[PDB]
Amino acid sequence: QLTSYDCEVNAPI
Amino acid sequence: QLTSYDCEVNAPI
Amino acid sequence: VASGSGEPREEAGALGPAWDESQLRSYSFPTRPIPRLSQSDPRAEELIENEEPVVLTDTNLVYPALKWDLEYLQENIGNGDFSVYSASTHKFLYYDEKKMANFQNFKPRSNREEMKFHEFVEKLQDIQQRGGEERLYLQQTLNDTVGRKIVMDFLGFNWNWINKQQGKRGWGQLTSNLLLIGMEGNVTPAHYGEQQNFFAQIKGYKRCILFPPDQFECLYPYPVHHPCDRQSQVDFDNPDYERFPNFQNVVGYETVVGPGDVLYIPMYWWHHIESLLNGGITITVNFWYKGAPTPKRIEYPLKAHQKVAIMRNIEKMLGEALGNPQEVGPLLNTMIKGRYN
Amino acid sequence: VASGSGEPREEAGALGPAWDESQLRSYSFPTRPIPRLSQSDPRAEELIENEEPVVLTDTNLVYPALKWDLEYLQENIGNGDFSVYSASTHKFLYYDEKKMANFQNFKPRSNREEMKFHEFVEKLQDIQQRGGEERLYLQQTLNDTVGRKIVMDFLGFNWNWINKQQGKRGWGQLTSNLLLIGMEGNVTPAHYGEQQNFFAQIKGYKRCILFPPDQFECLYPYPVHHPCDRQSQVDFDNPDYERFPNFQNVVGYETVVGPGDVLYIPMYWWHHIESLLNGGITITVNFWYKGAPTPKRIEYPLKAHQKVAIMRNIEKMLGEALGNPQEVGPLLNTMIKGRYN
Ligand SMILES: O=C(O)CCC(=O)C(=O)O
Ligand SMILES: O=C(O)CCC(=O)C(=O)O
Ligand SMILES: [Zn+2]
Ligand SMILES: [Zn+2]
Repeated sequence: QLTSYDCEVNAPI
Repeated sequence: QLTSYDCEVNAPI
Repeated sequence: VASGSGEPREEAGALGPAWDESQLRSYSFPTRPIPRLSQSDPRAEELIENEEPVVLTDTNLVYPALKWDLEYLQENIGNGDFSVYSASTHKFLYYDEKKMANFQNFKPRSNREEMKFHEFVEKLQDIQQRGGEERLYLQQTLNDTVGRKIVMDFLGFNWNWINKQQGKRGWGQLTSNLLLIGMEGNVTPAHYGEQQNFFAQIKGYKRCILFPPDQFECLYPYPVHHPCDRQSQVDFDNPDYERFPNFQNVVGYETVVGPGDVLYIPMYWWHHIESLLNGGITITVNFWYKGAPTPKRIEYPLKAHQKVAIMRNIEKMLGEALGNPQEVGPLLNTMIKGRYN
Repeated sequence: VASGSGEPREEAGALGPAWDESQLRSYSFPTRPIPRLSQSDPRAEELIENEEPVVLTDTNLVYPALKWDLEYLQENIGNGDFSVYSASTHKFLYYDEKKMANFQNFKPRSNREEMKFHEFVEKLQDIQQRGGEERLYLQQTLNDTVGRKIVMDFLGFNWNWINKQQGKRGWGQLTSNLLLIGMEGNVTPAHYGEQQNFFAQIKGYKRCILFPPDQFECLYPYPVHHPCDRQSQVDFDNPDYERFPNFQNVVGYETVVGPGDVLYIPMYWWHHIESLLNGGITITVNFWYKGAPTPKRIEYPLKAHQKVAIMRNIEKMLGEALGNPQEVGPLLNTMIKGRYN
């Protein structure tokens, strides 16, 4: 699962 | 478990 | 061929050109235009599917908000707090405050300040009058504290269209809607996101410059643990070619969006956004969706964005293993010096 | 202070010095002597515990094999096959044949050839007589096909001592015993292993040069997926300081072991082993044990060998993710260029 990703953007989570 | 290790040496397994 | 945003569009009713080239900042790289199409155009559907940018001109996505403006909003947006960034420069580089502890040597050029909408409008008026030069940029997520009229407008958005998009692309769920209101000249430095984004322009014009995920090598994002993770380290206004040689090979896709246009910014795609010079304030609302689930088994060759996902994970893993993010670089260098370089 | 192997020991019965400095090859780096102690010495127990090299002079570990020699062995070792490496150089760089497929551009300077012990002795005799220059190095694991006399000797080894060591250090189990018989001048290039090793000298003398795991940056091991994984890329006889600058900072621990001595080579420690020039054939038998189990939770700071374990794992993981080992380097470089270097 090295291709797994998060969902961060230019805004507070 | 990134500090985990194998047991390879200068000889066939 | 590298015409950039292309010939300035003509506003209906012979009201002159929407904008003129002199309102765009000058950069050292070339750019090709992003396609401007109709939501009914098969090509537009094809671009979104292949995760490529496209500007949709008639989605009516935020039709009800097209009437929004400072006065209207200050009267119906509510009494909740709004995050307002202040800077003495046109560049509003984004930073993660939660990571500021691991990098005490980082000094933000912009400061965040919570306040009421009316306070933002006041401070905004206070600036224009005294002829000051400090810039402001409001960036607040639309929450439950908005007035009933704003909620009404929100309900009027074209959910039938966007919900079908979400479904067709297999995307996750809508995580949020960011409200952006900035001053003319304001610039958001190049960066990329881990979510799919429909960028809905409402007031004013914005020049958007995107770079495919495969340009990772030319854009030099900051280290993952640094506060500016996902942001480019290159100062577009004064490119340091000694530290960032490959920025000389960068090629972008650009466009100018105005009221009614919706720009699809695919996940992982870098994007630089600037409010046209002397174009007045700008208003935008985005729609951030979680990407589709990572495949069961990967197929080769691997896509550019997948390699980016891997590098990010390696950095995160190393930071946790070493128990300290500042040790990530020395270990990485030790790994490659004289071995892979 | 950097006396290397130190003053050549005197053989009992005034039989002259065991060896003389002229029998040692010349290298560009300094070295300090490894401690030579008694198995009953508290300091020796302390060194093994702290995973530091020590030469034990009176363990009687392979007492029964001290009488071994080509004639005796050729008469009791059996009819099984023995791996015999042949090279036109004194350096016998080890390589993993299973990884040779991922690196078709690798051309081994030594070739392996199976044969019967008597065949090895014959070919060995055939060389000395004709005055040839090709070198041979037998390296075979002690299996169940050895004669009854050899098995008898094996049983006579000091298992009471080594078994207590295994227990005291919490090591895993004995994985194997390598029989090494080489010609004078033979050299095994610097490398490290993932197992604990008691190196028992039987015939002739060997100069052993070790480097602590924290010298990883000065020794430039080959990429993990390369056939020479764990081996140093630096040619000790002609150091390329342009590619391997830090090899100028390397500092080793050396010693000369002879019949009866046992050298503890801690796991992860680099070691270069050479049979003394004009010292005749050499015979050695090692005892490879699995290291103790990796701790439940790691304590900081992290030990040098743990960081090496991490780098190796990152390389292995990347090779599997990218689905191709040759892509490991480009991805690693992309990760650090302009970001961590
Ligand atoms: O419009 C801007 O200035 C920033 C927008 C942005 O980065 C986004 O919606 O992802
Ligand atoms: O003695 C040699 O030449 C090689 C030995 C070795 O590398 C080992 O026992 O680990
Ligand atoms: Zn963004
Ligand atoms: Zn070894």
